[PDB]
Amino acid sequence: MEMEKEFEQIDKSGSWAAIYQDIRHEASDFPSRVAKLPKNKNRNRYRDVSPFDHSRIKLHQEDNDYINASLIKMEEAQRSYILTQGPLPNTVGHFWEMVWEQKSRGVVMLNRVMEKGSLKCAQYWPQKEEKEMIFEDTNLKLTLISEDIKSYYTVRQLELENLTTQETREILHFHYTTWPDFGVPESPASFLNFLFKVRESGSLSPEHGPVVVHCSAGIGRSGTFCLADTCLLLMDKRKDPSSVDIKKVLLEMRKFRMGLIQTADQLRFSYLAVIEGAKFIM
Ligand SMILES: N#Cc1ccc(CCO)cc1
Repeated sequence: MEMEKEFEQIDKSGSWAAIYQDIRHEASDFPSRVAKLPKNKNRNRYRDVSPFDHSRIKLHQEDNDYINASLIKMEEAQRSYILTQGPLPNTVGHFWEMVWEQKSRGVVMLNRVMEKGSLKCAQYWPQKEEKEMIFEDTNLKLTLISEDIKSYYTVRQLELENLTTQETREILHFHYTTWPDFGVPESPASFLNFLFKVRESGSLSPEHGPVVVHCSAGIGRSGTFCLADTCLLLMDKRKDPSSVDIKKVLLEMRKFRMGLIQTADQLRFSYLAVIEGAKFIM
């Protein structure tokens, strides 16, 4: 079926939970043996969210190459994304090692450091120009260059220096700051505006490594971001945009990382964002 009218048909019939459970039943199951090794317990935020072995990002290190991060490669759309958990106190250096080694231009953050009164990820970037951060375990230096605070999101320019080689690179930090503590946003308008700002920066384009996108677990809000982007790109590329099937795209993405889209409300919100975004594109 088309999307917008399939949407109204699920709303009127109140069957979002049944649609979402079908997705969960059909989703791929692949091994995640490296994630479950005992030496990696303090590298995982949640015991039930792990990268598959076949698609995990490897650190360029011979001691321990593990990070909770996955490469999502979308062949027809010609987009790649790295989805990862919010960094932990003992993985902030690994996080920036990955950004460096994979040649990423942008980092997309969809959570606040504290939500619901608890910590959802480490404070992994510097908050003042004159107070830089050094990660001694991976030999990297990180400096805040500039910051632009808007009503729904903040953009930061950061300098990442490889202290072994003295090479430097400019990284863009796109921070969506207004996702509610419970539920999903009422309108997709500010999320779409944010997606378009990431796109306009070059961070999603083939001349750079894959964008790094995270929330707390790296599957819920993060899944929404890449699902919406990929569906809108396919609607631009194809002769028949109504042939884009959002449930099939999501199942394809779940071949590369488990659990993408965590609730039926997140699924409905993804539909809403693609539907509204397709009208603005033209
Ligand atoms: N890119 C891309 C892409 C991903 C999924 C699908 C659905 C396959 O039946 C089609 C295209």
